[PDB]
Amino acid sequence: IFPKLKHNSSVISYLDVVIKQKLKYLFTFKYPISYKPLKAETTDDEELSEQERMEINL
Amino acid sequence: FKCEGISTPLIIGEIYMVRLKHEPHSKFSARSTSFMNLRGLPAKSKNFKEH
Repeated sequence: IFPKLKHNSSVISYLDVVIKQKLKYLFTFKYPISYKPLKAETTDDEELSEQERMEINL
Repeated sequence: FKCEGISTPLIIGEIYMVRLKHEPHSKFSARSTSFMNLRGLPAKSKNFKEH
């Protein structure tokens, strides 16, 4: 950011605008691999479990 | 009524009977050597559910 500066001009407003824009850009994005962590423990805990299911997958 | 080979008076009536869901083949289970869990201990396998 610092290389793109102009004399007879302010700095703080430029920095605030670019920081806010980059923050919004980071917030709104499309990530390649979606994540979904399995829960700590299945509620039933008898004869079926999501962890048990992902184990029988492998 | 006097039955045969009983020597005790007896009465026979008619009653209503309804079957129930519980069956012996719905809970019977046996295991020799099935698939093992990832760690190494034996574990439940989902094969009976898919016949």
